[PDB]
Amino acid sequence: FPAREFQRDLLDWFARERRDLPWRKDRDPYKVWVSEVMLQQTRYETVIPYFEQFIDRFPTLEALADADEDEVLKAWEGLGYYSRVRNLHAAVKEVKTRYGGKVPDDPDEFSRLKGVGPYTVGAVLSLAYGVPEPAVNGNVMRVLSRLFLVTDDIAKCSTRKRFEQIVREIMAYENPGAFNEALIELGALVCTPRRPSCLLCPVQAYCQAFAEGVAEELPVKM
DNA sequence: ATCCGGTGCT
DNA sequence: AGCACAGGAT
Ligand code: SF4
Ligand SMILES: [Ca+2]
Ligand SMILES: [Ca+2]
Repeated sequence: FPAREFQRDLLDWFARERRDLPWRKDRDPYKVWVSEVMLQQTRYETVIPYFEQFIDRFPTLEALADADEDEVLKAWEGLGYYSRVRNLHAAVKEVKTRYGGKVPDDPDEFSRLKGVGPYTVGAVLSLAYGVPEPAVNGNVMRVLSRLFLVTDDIAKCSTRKRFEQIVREIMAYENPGAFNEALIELGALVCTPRRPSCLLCPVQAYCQAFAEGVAEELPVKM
């Protein structure tokens, strides 16, 4: 697989099209982490006002940790999934007491926190710290299942481990953050659930599902 | 190594 | 009412 050329074409694309969303203003692990929790449940158009107001109320991780839960829940009002923000609250309290207020940059450590799974680990540590971990969410599973014609149930751990391995193989290690972002952005903008925009896709030349005319049938879920 | 749940949509 | 989504789940 021509990894170097693929990276070129994907990142050249991403440099052109990258959206300057609010959570892309800096590489604060705390802000990145908050945006990822919000975006796991809710579309980005809705997330935009909530994120800006949440951070305004809680500018730092210690600010969040120090807040009463009632305050946290009120800030979350409208997003739903209240138990997810309670878990976020718990996790940042642990970060403050145990990790001196700094989001741990070791994957195994960060993963030990309540609510923090493989995607959240990879997304935060690669976007904020440049740690070359995969950040495989639904978008990325869709993109990769198409590029490499993966027909296995994406609900399975074995399928997700295969996606991770693919990423570790093809990742641009000179910038794992931009690489992971670009895969996610591709799935947001171009390689969409229905009717992906293959005629405008920067990595069309590499895509097995397009070559086989079966993009719309991917990913497989059961 | 999952399979669960809160949510939106219909 | 049933269904799809989307990640973490221990
Ligand atoms: S060519 Fe079509 S299916 Fe293949 S990656 Fe690009 S958008 Fe997705
Ligand atoms: Ca974990
Ligand atoms: Ca099974």
